[PDB]
Amino acid sequence: IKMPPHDMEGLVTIAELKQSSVMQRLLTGWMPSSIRGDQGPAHLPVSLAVHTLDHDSYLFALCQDHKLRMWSYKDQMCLMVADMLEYVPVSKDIRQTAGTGHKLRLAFSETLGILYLGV
Amino acid sequence: MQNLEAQVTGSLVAFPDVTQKALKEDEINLDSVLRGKFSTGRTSLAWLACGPQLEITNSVTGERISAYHFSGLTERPPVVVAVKEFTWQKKTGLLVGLVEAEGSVLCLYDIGISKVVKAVVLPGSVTAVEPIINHGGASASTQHLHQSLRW
Repeated sequence: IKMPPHDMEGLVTIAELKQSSVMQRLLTGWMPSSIRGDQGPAHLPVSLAVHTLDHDSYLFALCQDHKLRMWSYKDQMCLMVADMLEYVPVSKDIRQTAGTGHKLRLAFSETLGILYLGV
Repeated sequence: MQNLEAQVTGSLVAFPDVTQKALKEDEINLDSVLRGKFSTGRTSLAWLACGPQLEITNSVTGERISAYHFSGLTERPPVVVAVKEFTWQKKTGLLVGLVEAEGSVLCLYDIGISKVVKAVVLPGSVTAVEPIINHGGASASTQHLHQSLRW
């Protein structure tokens, strides 16, 4: 949800960031939604954080499927997907259980120009 | 003098369920022998190893301090054969000898970050590892070594 500047008259704008494959974009006209794999409840963000750089806003989403996703707000695209179970000593049982207790924090160093992510 | 008997002073201090599961996952490979030893250093550590799995516990509390699963160059996982405590530059870690199907690797494992920091390919299957010295240079502390090893 985007509100206008406080000193300017403007309308609230709404954008929905979705992971659309280029194949899902090119095939958008030829196949019904039941084959398309709707993003299941497993894609749901459990923790959200944001970082603003120049003239763009980067959104970070830690999801119930144990994946971290990065989005450009300006370009409306998923720029990165990382699997957090690549970093856990996996029991076969965890891949089947939704990750409901997960948390995400961001910190930025101006001096280094470096962004850190705590998961 | 005829029967000195040990007296148990506490209950069994069980390892965390995660450490017990990690050590059992590789019993499915019929050739994986579970090993464990206390560390001889001042850091009160115990280690357990089963196939590629290494578990590091507190020698008093049984709490999991650190753990690692070693990856091999081949489709067969490496086997942890030799483990020794090694302290360097105010860090605490382990020297780990891995046996693979085509050779062996000596790893330096840093406990503080739970990662391998150095690895070296060995000519043949490693059976034991032993640290001689934890620093280099022309110090008074290295004077007992051969002039070659001081470099």
